[PDB]
Amino acid sequence: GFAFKRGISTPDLALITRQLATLVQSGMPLEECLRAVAEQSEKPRIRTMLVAVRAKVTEGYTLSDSLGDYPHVFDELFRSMVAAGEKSGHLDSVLERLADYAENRQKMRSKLQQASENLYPQ
Ligand SMILES: [Ca+2]
Repeated sequence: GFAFKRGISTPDLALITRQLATLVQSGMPLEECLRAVAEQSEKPRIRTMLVAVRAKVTEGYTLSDSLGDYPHVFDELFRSMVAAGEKSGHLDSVLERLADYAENRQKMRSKLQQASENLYPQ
């Protein structure tokens, strides 16, 4: 009974984290923010995931706890940061920090991937 799951692409994580941060900072309810990010996704799997995260949130779970249903997508640091914002009343600010982080991660990582590819078939 071995299982294996992969997360999402670094740009896909950057997009959904930016969108969530944007919506939460505009003052819309968290559950409605999760709905909009899901409904705006081009990726069926991400829609399904965020529907599922939202479903746990509506059943009373914190965002951090709900994201822990997808540990292969949101790592311990990401979830820890969310948990910190929620425990402290600064989810809005932590999501902004997570969105900036994920964006810079995507950019840096994409560069390396591209440079690797560039040099290889040179
Ligand atoms: Ca920023």
